Amino acid sequence: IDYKDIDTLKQYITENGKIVPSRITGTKARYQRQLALAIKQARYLSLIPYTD
Amino acid sequence: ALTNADRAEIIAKFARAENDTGSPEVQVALLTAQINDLQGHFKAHKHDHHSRRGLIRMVNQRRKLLDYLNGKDHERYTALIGALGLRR
Amino acid sequence: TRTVSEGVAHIHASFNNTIVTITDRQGNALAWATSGGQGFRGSRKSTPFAAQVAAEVAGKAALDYGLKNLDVLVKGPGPGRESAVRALGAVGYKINSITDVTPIPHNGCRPPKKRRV
Amino acid sequence: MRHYEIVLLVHPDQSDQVVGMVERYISQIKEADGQIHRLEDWGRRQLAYPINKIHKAHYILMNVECGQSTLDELEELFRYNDAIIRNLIIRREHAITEESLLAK
Amino acid sequence: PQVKLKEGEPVDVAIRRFKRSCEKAGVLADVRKREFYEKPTQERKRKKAAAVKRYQKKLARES
RNA sequence: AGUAUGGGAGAGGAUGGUAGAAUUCCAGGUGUAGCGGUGAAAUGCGUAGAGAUCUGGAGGAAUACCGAUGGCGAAGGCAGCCAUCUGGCCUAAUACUGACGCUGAGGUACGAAAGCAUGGGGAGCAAACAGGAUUAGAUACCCUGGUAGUCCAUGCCGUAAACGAUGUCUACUAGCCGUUGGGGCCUUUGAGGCUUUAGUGGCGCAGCUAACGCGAUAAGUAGACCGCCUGGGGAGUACGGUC
Ligand SMILES: [Mg+2]
Ligand SMILES: [Mg+2]
Ligand SMILES: [Mg+2]
Ligand SMILES: [Mg+2]
Ligand SMILES: [Mg+2]
Ligand SMILES: [Mg+2]
Ligand SMILES: [Mg+2]
Ligand SMILES: [Mg+2]
Repeated sequence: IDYKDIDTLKQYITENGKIVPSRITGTKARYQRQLALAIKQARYLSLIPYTD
Repeated sequence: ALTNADRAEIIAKFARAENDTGSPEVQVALLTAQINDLQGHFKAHKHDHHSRRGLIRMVNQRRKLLDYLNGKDHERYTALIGALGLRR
Repeated sequence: TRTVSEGVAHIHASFNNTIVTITDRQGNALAWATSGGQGFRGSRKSTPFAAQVAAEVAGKAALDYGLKNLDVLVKGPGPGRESAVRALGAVGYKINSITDVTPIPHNGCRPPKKRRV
Repeated sequence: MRHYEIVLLVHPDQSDQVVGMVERYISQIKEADGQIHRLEDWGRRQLAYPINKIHKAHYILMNVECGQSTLDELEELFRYNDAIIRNLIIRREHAITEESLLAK
Repeated sequence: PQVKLKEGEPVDVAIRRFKRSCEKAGVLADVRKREFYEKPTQERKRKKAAAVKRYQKKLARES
C-alpha cells in the first residue's frame, strides 16, 4: 500500500475518519501496519482528512 | 561505514589462503577496521549506550581471537599486531 | 428588529448543567437559556426535564426573529441531550440535522486525578 | 547515491511559475550528476483541510537519485521558497519508473 | 454524525438514528475515559484482564 | 563456537525538522442573567458584562483512532510523521578458522520514580500551603486556588513488590489448541492445506511437590560455575571504614 492509493485508503477508514481495526476487516498484521503508515502519510499530505 | 569493497580489500590483504574468510587474521583485521570506524560516530553521539554495548562486544571478541592466535603461534600474533598497529 | 431565516442551536450538555444558545450563521448570538436560571436548582439541574424547559424557553425567545429552519450542534455528555432537540422540534422549528461536535484531544494535557470517594 | 521521492504543494496563485522552479531543480540535479527517475504534475487540487488559510494546492511529484549534499540543498531551497508549502521527502530503494496513480 | 433529515422524517426517528450513529462512533466513550487520569500500571492491568476475558470467551464459543 | 556473501520484521538507541486535535491565556464581534462545583452545600468566578458562540493571535506539553495473550531491547525501558548516524535479531545455500568454549571471587559499565548542583522554560497536573465543607474532634478522604516538581542542556545520586518473589549455560522426556517473523511442499479461482525454525500464550500424560501447583518457556531427569540461608525480635540497627 502507498499513500497515493486513496481509494483503498478510504476503504479502511470510518466516516469520522478513524482507522478501522484489523479484527473487523480480517486484514493481516503486516498489511494493517503498512495501511496505517500510508494513511498517516496521506493525512500529512492532505489527501484525506485527519478527522470529521 | 565500511562498504563491501572495503571489507573485500581487507580480506584480500590479510587472507592466508585463497577464499579464506574465517581465519583469525582476517577476523581481527575486520574487527579493528570496524572499531576504528565507529570512533567518529561515538564522538558525536556520546550518549548512545545501546550502540556502545555492541562496540564493546566487538572489542572483547578481538581480544579473545588475539589471545587464541598468540597461544597457537607467536610469530603470527607478532606479525598481526605489527600490521594492525595494536599494542597487544 | 433584525430578521434571519436560518439559525443554529448549540446545546452544551454537561453532567451538572445544560445550556442552549441560538446563533445566526457566522455564530452571532440571538437568544439563550439555561436550566439553572429556570428553577431546578440543585440535583434537579441535570435532569432532562430542566433541559427541555430551557430548550422551549430559548426557542420561544428566538421566535421573535422569524427563523423557521434550524441546525443543531451538540457537544458534551449528560442527561437532557435529546430532550433539548425534542423540545426544539416541538416548538415548530425544522431541524435540518443533528451533529456531535464534542472535542476530543489526541493525548494532550494531563487529566485531573481520580477521586477517592 | 540514494533514491528519494519528493511531493510538493505549491500555492495555487503562483502555479504559473511551477514549470520554472522544477526546471531549475532538474538543472541543479543534473549539474551535480544525479538521475531524474520520475516527474509528474497532478494539477491543482481541493485540499482535504485548509493549510495556511488556503483551500487549493498545486501538486508535484518527483523521483530523484542524488547525493547527501544535493539532498540537503533541495531541503533548504524548499524551506525558503514561499511558493512551496507542505513538501515531503521519502527515502526509497530502487528507482520506480511506472506511471503513478492519481496522475490525471 | 451528519444525520441529514429526510423530507418527512419524524423528529423522534431522527433522534433515534442520531443515537445509533453516536453509539456506533463511540464518542461518549472517549469523553468518559478522559474524565480522570489513570496510572500506566492500571491501564496495563485492565488490558491484560480484557485479553484473558476475550480468550476465555473465544474458548467457550469454540467448545 | 566464530567469519564473508543474498534477503526480512521491528515504539532498539542518538540528533534535527515538521503535522493535526485539544487545554490555558490575550484581544475583538454578538448577547445578558447567571456560571462553576457537591451526596447536599459552601469557597470561588460574573452587571466594571461572566458562562455560551464566532474570529484573530501567544506559548508549553503529549501523540486519539491503528493497538493486539502484538513487537523490540541484557535489564531499566521503548508510541504521531520525515531525514541523518548507529547496535542487535531472524532467515537460505554455499565457502572458510579449527575447541578459538561455559561460568565467574575481586573489578568495571548501565541502571524506573523521587531527590541534589548550574542555566533556561513553564500550558495542564500537582507534594507544601491557603480558604470552604463533613465530623465530637479533621492536620485527612470531598470542593475552590496553588508553590517546588513534572519539561530542556550538562553532571551527580545507585535506590524499588528493580517480580516470573523462579541465576547463567548445556543434552534428554506423551500429546492438543492459538498467535508473531522466516524457510519448504501441494492446491487452484486467488486465497488456502500441510510441514519445519526462532519467539509469545492456553490446557495436559508421566515425573516432581507439605499443599497450592509446575509440567519442552519444568519447579521433571542429569552435568559445569557462581550468589545466597540457618527460630522470631534487637537490626540492615550501633561502632569502624569507603563512596
Ligand atoms: Mg474536581
Ligand atoms: Mg537531546
Ligand atoms: Mg561480583
Ligand atoms: Mg550513570
Ligand atoms: Mg534491594
Ligand atoms: Mg519493571
Ligand atoms: Mg528479590
Ligand atoms: Mg546503615
